[PDB]
Amino acid sequence: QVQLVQSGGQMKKPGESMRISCRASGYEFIDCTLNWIRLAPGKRPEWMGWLKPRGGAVNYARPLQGRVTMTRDVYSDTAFLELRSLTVDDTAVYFCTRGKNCDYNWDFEHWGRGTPVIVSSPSTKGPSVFPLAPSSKSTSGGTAALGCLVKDYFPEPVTVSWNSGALTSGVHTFPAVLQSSGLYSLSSVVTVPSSSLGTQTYICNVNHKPSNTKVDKKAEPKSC
Amino acid sequence: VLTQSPGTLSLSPGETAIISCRTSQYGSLAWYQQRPGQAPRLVIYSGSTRAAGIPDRFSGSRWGPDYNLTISNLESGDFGVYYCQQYEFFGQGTKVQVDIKRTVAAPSVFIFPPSDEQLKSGTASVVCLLNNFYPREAKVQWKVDNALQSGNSQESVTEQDSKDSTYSLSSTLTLSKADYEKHKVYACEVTHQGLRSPVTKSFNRGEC
Amino acid sequence: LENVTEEFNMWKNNMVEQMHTDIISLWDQSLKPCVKLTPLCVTLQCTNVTNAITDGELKNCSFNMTTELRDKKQKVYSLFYRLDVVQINSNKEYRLINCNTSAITQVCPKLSFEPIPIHYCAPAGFAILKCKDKKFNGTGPCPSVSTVQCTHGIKPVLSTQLLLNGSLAEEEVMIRSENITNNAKNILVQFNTPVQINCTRPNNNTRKSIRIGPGQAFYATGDIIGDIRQAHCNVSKATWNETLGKVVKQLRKHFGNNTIIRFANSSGGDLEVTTHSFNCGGEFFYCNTSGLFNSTWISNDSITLPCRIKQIINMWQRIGQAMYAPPIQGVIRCVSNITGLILTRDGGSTNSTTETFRPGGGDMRDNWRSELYKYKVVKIEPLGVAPTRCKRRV
Amino acid sequence: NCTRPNNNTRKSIRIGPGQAFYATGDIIGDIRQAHCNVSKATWNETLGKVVK
Amino acid sequence: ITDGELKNCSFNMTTELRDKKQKVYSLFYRLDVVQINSNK
Ligand SMILES: *[C@@H]1O[C@H](CO)[C@@H](O[C@@H]2O[C@H](CO)[C@@H](O[C@@H]3O[C@H](CO)[C@@H](O)[C@H](O[C@H]4O[C@H](CO)[C@@H](O)[C@H](O)[C@@H]4O)[C@@H]3O)[C@H](O)[C@H]2NC(C)=O)[C@H](O)[C@H]1NC(C)=O
Ligand SMILES: *[C@@H]1O[C@H](CO)[C@@H](O[C@@H]2O[C@H](CO)[C@@H](O[C@@H]3O[C@H](CO)[C@@H](O)[C@H](O)[C@@H]3O)[C@H](O)[C@H]2NC(C)=O)[C@H](O)[C@H]1NC(C)=O
Ligand SMILES: *[C@@H]1O[C@H](CO)[C@@H](O[C@@H]2O[C@H](CO)[C@@H](O[C@@H]3O[C@H](CO)[C@@H](O)[C@H](O)[C@@H]3O)[C@H](O)[C@H]2NC(C)=O)[C@H](O)[C@H]1NC(C)=O
Ligand SMILES: *[C@@H]1O[C@H](CO)[C@@H](O[C@@H]2O[C@H](CO)[C@@H](O[C@@H]3O[C@H](CO)[C@@H](O)[C@H](O)[C@@H]3O)[C@H](O)[C@H]2NC(C)=O)[C@H](O)[C@H]1NC(C)=O
Ligand SMILES: *[C@@H]1O[C@H](CO)[C@@H](O[C@@H]2O[C@H](CO)[C@@H](O[C@@H]3O[C@H](CO)[C@@H](O)[C@H](O)[C@@H]3O)[C@H](O)[C@H]2NC(C)=O)[C@H](O)[C@H]1NC(C)=O
Ligand SMILES: *[C@@H]1O[C@H](CO)[C@@H](O[C@@H]2O[C@H](CO)[C@@H](O[C@@H]3O[C@H](CO)[C@@H](O)[C@H](O)[C@@H]3O)[C@H](O)[C@H]2NC(C)=O)[C@H](O)[C@H]1NC(C)=O
Ligand SMILES: *[C@@H]1O[C@H](CO)[C@@H](O[C@@H]2O[C@H](CO)[C@@H](O)[C@H](O)[C@H]2NC(C)=O)[C@H](O)[C@H]1NC(C)=O
Ligand SMILES: *[C@@H]1O[C@H](CO)[C@@H](O[C@@H]2O[C@H](CO)[C@@H](O)[C@H](O)[C@H]2NC(C)=O)[C@H](O)[C@H]1NC(C)=O
Ligand SMILES: *[C@@H]1O[C@H](CO)[C@@H](O[C@@H]2O[C@H](CO)[C@@H](O)[C@H](O)[C@H]2NC(C)=O)[C@H](O)[C@H]1NC(C)=O
Ligand SMILES: *[C@@H]1O[C@H](CO)[C@@H](O[C@@H]2O[C@H](CO)[C@@H](O)[C@H](O)[C@H]2NC(C)=O)[C@H](O)[C@H]1NC(C)=O
Ligand SMILES: *[C@@H]1O[C@H](CO)[C@@H](O[C@@H]2O[C@H](CO)[C@@H](O)[C@H](O)[C@H]2NC(C)=O)[C@H](O)[C@H]1NC(C)=O
Ligand SMILES: *[C@@H]1O[C@H](CO)[C@@H](O[C@@H]2O[C@H](CO)[C@@H](O)[C@H](O)[C@H]2NC(C)=O)[C@H](O)[C@H]1NC(C)=O
Ligand SMILES: *[C@@H]1O[C@H](CO)[C@@H](O[C@@H]2O[C@H](CO)[C@@H](O)[C@H](O)[C@H]2NC(C)=O)[C@H](O)[C@H]1NC(C)=O
Ligand SMILES: *[C@@H]1O[C@H](CO)[C@@H](O[C@@H]2O[C@H](CO)[C@@H](O)[C@H](O)[C@H]2NC(C)=O)[C@H](O)[C@H]1NC(C)=O
Ligand SMILES: *[C@@H]1O[C@H](CO)[C@@H](O[C@@H]2O[C@H](CO)[C@@H](O)[C@H](O)[C@H]2NC(C)=O)[C@H](O)[C@H]1NC(C)=O
Ligand SMILES: *[C@@H]1O[C@H](CO)[C@@H](O)[C@H](O)[C@H]1NC(C)=O
Ligand SMILES: *[C@@H]1O[C@H](CO)[C@@H](O)[C@H](O)[C@H]1NC(C)=O
Ligand SMILES: *[C@@H]1O[C@H](CO)[C@@H](O)[C@H](O)[C@H]1NC(C)=O
Ligand SMILES: *[C@@H]1O[C@H](CO)[C@@H](O)[C@H](O)[C@H]1NC(C)=O
Ligand SMILES: *[C@@H]1O[C@H](CO)[C@@H](O)[C@H](O)[C@H]1NC(C)=O
Ligand SMILES: *[C@@H]1O[C@H](CO)[C@@H](O)[C@H](O)[C@H]1NC(C)=O
Repeated sequence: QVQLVQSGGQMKKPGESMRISCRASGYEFIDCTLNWIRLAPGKRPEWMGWLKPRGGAVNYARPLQGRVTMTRDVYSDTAFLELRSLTVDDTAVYFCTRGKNCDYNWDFEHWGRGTPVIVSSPSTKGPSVFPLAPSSKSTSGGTAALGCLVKDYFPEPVTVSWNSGALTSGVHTFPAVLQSSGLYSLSSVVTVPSSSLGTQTYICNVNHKPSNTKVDKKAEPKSC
Repeated sequence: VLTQSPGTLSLSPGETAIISCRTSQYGSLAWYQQRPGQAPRLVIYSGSTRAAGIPDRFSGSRWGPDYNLTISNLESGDFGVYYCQQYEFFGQGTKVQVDIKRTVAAPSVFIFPPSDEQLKSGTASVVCLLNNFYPREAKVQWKVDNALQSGNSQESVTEQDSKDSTYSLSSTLTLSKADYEKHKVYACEVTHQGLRSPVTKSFNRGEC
Repeated sequence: LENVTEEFNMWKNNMVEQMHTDIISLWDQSLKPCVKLTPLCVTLQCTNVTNAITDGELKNCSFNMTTELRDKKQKVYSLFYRLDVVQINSNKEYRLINCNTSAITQVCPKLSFEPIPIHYCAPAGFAILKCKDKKFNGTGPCPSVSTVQCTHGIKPVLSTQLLLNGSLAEEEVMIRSENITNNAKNILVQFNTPVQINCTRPNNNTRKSIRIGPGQAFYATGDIIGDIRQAHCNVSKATWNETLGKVVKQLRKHFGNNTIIRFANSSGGDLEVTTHSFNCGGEFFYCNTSGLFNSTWISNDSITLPCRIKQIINMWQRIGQAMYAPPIQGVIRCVSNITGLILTRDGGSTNSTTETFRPGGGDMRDNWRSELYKYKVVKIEPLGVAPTRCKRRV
Repeated sequence: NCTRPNNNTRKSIRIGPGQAFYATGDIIGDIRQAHCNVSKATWNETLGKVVK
Repeated sequence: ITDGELKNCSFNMTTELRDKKQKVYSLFYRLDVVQINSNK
């Protein structure tokens, strides 16, 4: 039964080698082409290269040369892949597939389970909490965006609450907008009614636990 | 090279879903199913040939560079991410998003300035709360001085919040404080199915 | 055959694959009666050869073997190339290569290997067609068909990355591939003019022998009578540099215009697929050709190609098989000419500014598909009816 | 129905260059004998037919 | 063991080099083992 059993986790740190492996089974290893795909989340998937058994003849993509390397052990039916000089953008799952027959390459019948390699860098990128103020003092029938933006925080995650969990419903926690700097910025707004704006100083309680800190700021109405 | 559209398929169950590529060069096409969090599987191949173990509600078309995927009678095991391969190049992925049926909604444009805590530091951040939306399929128009000056922002939405079964859209700005005086005029114009015109509401920043 | 138009396809032709079957059968059914070398494996203490050497790629080993009586040790020695010797872990204890995987068989040193040309002939009730015309990218129609009994001269020469002693093209360089947009396919170029190459080696080696059991003999290398220099292989920089111009010109035609074409060496694999392997006189070479392909193309000087020699080989890229090549006395001087290239293209990013081609390999079924693209085997059917104005009277 | 609770292991020993001998490794579990079950009703009323 | 019908033997065999002893072991059924004539 054609089953491709991968091997490993894992987490890494930058600038180190890494090594994964595909123990193929259920077919003649010495006769069919293998393939390698880099399913990174939220982005366009990417093929990396082949490895023909029986010769060991390889091919690689062009945005990977000088770093990627493929090889096999024909006596243990085990392909291998390595990559030097991993950056933090090399977080994904690495799949190792095979086509259906052994005549056409790109027909990815069989897939393997996935080897999610995650590179983490030491980078502070601490608290930058920007609460959002309701200018409406008390507008009867109006609802304000009592929210809070975080600027250039890293790494994941980051949360937000208000006055130790006073505002729990209506918290439209918008997804984090990845800015052009490579740093994500969280946005979050809360539907708060009219008279509740000036009733208590609702403190934007953004937890910055990946930096082991937190900054709590209020979003009182302005004066202009 | 490979372009997929639309990026979001907000559909109800029991319906039909249409996803379309458009290639340039000559070569076979296939569609894969990223069933969310598992190893994907090949749904269609050779342009329009089903794979083994794949139900008959899936077929391809058409002439020239254009291609489709049909998903008749959308069920639970079909909500996922859909990829379109040509030999080695993939497409960016379309998402078939589940939607429960609701009556059309009443809009509201709520735009509020940043606080005096970190406005003065040399930054700025203005949002546009857009409550009570239906459907998901909509366009945001952050108009500044009656001109689209969004830039690096993103139409980042939440889910259909099942306490009201409504959406909440947004649009932001990443401007600095040093040229913030250029953008004192704010407007959001968002249309829907229950709207003849995009909703708008002028809010001055000389009233605080 | 005037007015006859057939259609050929050189990639679905089955003359190539059944020849490949029959070639590898001949190398196996011939070596049944060729001794063996099961007792060759030993701890085999070894040093460096101390001769006048311009260069540690040749070693002076020593080992115990069995004499005529099968109860007395006999301490013998011979030379081994660097690639035949493996370190296990004072002085250094080495192991023979491919002991833990396979069994080693010495090819009998009375059997010639010289590629004598082959003529394939069809039996009765069949016929062989032949497409004499030109401008044939292996498929499509053929206006000039004939009928022959036997295919022309085919010479089984097991080379890689560069076709030697092939058949030249007609007028231009003919480039043929199954599909040019498909990267998992090889490209076959065919020259309309040869480029000559000269491989030598200053060896002048000696031959020894060791009786290994009653009636068995193992032929080893004796000593070196002369000096030591490496092997090499020369190609001229004028017939070569104005051959890739012709290949660039036909490659430029498929991909378009304003395509920068780069050539670059092999990117990885087994020794068999990243080097060129000859067979001159009964020796197996492995020459570095990364200087024929290092070039970019927009809009008495020669090239020395270094070479390595190995004696325990595995011709067919199989599992558990090896053979020991016996040495030959004298200096080898072999002249050949190159008629073709096997290329492959790197996939990857969408920049229509540069394409990069590397030497391809990994398959013996491309040396032959270059030669059997002219023929197609048909089957005769003698019966047939038609209406006429003729009546059998009873 | 013949069973056996074996759950044995497989080892190997290289015995000469390119030869392999497959042996039994160890026992991962307990040891019980094999057996084979037949029903006493379909059997005891089959020999009645043969006797007849 | 709920039952001496399975034995744990041990023996010398030749390794990759044909000049070094290698002491190995495996299991054998009772029927594969014959007594010739301390330990056995
Ligand atoms: C195709 O051509 C490329 C060149 O464009 C070629 O890549 C080069 O390969 C060589 C080896 O073949 C590499 O050379 C090594 O370089 C390192 C420096 O990083 C040296 O330290 C190495 O020394 C080794 O050998 C010494 C003895 O000579 C030992 O004492 C030492 O400990 C090392 O083992 C070695 O010279 C080189 O890095 C690459 N790259 C470049 C840019 O040169 C490639 O090999 C060619 N393809 C094939 C199939 O040959
Ligand atoms: C490599 O293989 C592919 C796979 O077959 C070949 O693609 C096929 O190419 C032919 C010729 O261009 C296409 O046929 C034509 O399609 C157009 C569509 O508008 C039509 O107008 C023509 O009448 C004809 O039908 C065919 O569609 C195409 N196959 C696919 C799946 O797209 C390709 O040609 C091969 N390359 C080479 C160099 O042989
Ligand atoms: C590789 O090393 C081996 C052994 O170390 C060399 O073989 C030995 O070569 C020496 C040469 O100094 C021989 O010594 C001389 O031999 C003659 C005849 O045997 C004798 O009359 C002299 O008195 C002197 O001993 C030696 O016999 C020979 N053999 C052995 C078993 O030691 C070998 O020459 C080296 N390889 C090369 C290429 O030189
Ligand atoms: C490509 O074709 C040429 C033509 O046959 C091959 O050249 C021939 O190679 C053989 C190799 O054994 C030469 O034979 C040797 O000749 C010398 C002196 O003539 C003799 O001392 C040896 O005993 C041996 O017979 C032969 O001379 C040579 N040239 C000819 C026939 O004109 C070449 O080897 C082919 N390339 C490959 C890779 O096979
Ligand atoms: C096949 O031939 C190629 C082409 O010559 C070989 O590449 C060359 O290999 C040498 C030694 O491995 C390299 O020389 C070294 O270069 C460094 C550069 O700083 C220098 O510091 C050293 O002192 C030494 O000279 C050379 O750079 C390299 N690349 C070229 C010429 O582009 C290749 O190694 C050969 N392949 C095999 C498998 O033998
Ligand atoms: C049958 O008997 C043989 C030999 O009497 C057993 O093999 C030996 O089993 C023992 C278990 O106590 C091993 O001892 C331990 O081994 C590990 C790794 O070798 C070591 O770290 C410990 O300190 C301890 O020595 C011993 O190695 C092993 N092999 C030999 C050659 O003695 C075998 O287990 C018996 N059969 C069964 C089914 O248990
Ligand atoms: C070749 O055979 C000789 C003779 O058997 C080996 O010499 C023995 O080497 C071992 C190694 O420690 C010694 O313990 C013995 O005492 C030696 N015996 C004699 C009679 O000298 C020798 O090791 C073998 N191999 C090589 C490479 O020389
Ligand atoms: C046969 O022996 C060779 C001795 O070199 C083995 O090659 C080494 O094996 C180890 C263990 O897998 C690797 O870490 C090394 O990279 C190998 N090469 C070298 C040069 O040391 C070879 O693997 C053995 N064959 C088998 C089937 O195990
Ligand atoms: C290769 O080495 C052999 C020796 O093994 C050389 O043979 C000699 O040849 C010359 C004539 O060229 C004779 O006069 C000698 O008597 C020969 N020696 C022996 C021992 O027979 C042979 O010439 C060498 N070939 C070269 C130099 O290429
Ligand atoms: C192979 O090509 C080289 C490149 O020039 C030739 O080179 C030199 O030739 C002279 C004359 O014999 C020698 O003195 C040099 O030692 C040679 N150098 C090298 C690096 O070989 C060489 O003669 C050519 N030889 C053959 C047989 O083709
Ligand atoms: C390859 O070998 C051929 C055959 O020797 C060489 O061609 C001869 O080269 C010499 C130069 O010394 C000329 O005098 C001859 O006229 C050439 N032709 C013949 C038929 O002998 C050729 O030069 C070699 N190529 C190299 C060294 O790259
Ligand atoms: C392969 O191409 C490279 C790039 O041009 C060559 O590298 C240069 O070679 C010349 C002469 O060989 C040297 O003077 C330069 O110094 C080299 N460049 C650098 C950066 O050092 C290389 O020689 C080519 N190799 C072959 C065999 O053609
Ligand atoms: C027979 O023994 C093997 C061990 O050699 C058992 O394999 C284990 O199977 C379980 C699942 O049933 C896995 O979780 C273990 O990781 C396996 N162990 C190893 C070492 O692979 C096998 O299950 C046994 N079969 C039985 C009990 O009938
Ligand atoms: C084989 O037949 C025997 C006879 O009854 C069955 O016996 C017992 O089954 C229970 C339930 O598992 C066990 O606890 C006992 O240990 C069994 N005793 C014996 C002697 O086997 C037994 O289950 C049957 N098994 C099969 C596989 O047919
Ligand atoms: C022989 O094996 C068959 C197959 O398991 C047994 O038949 C089953 O026995 C179980 C009793 O646990 C029943 O529940 C099933 O209905 C039987 N049929 C099938 C198709 O599973 C049979 O009992 C065994 N005979 C013995 C133990 O003597
Ligand atoms: C002998 O060769 C080995 C490897 O070939 C090398 O490490 C050593 O330095 C050499 N010794 C001498 C004396 O040449
Ligand atoms: C190689 O060819 C190109 C194009 O003909 C030429 O410009 C270049 O000078 C040539 N180099 C040599 C060494 O002949
Ligand atoms: C490509 O260049 C050649 C130069 O001879 C020219 O004849 C041909 O028309 C060009 N083709 C295109 C499509 O530009
Ligand atoms: C090619 O090589 C052969 C043998 O070396 C030689 O006879 C022939 O003249 C060469 N040139 C050709 C066929 O153009
Ligand atoms: C076996 O068969 C005989 C005849 O049918 C019956 O008398 C006897 O009791 C049976 N025994 C069992 C154990 O069923
Ligand atoms: C070992 O087995 C033998 C025969 O199988 C038996 O005679 C002996 O008593 C057993 N000894 C032990 C300790 O089990």
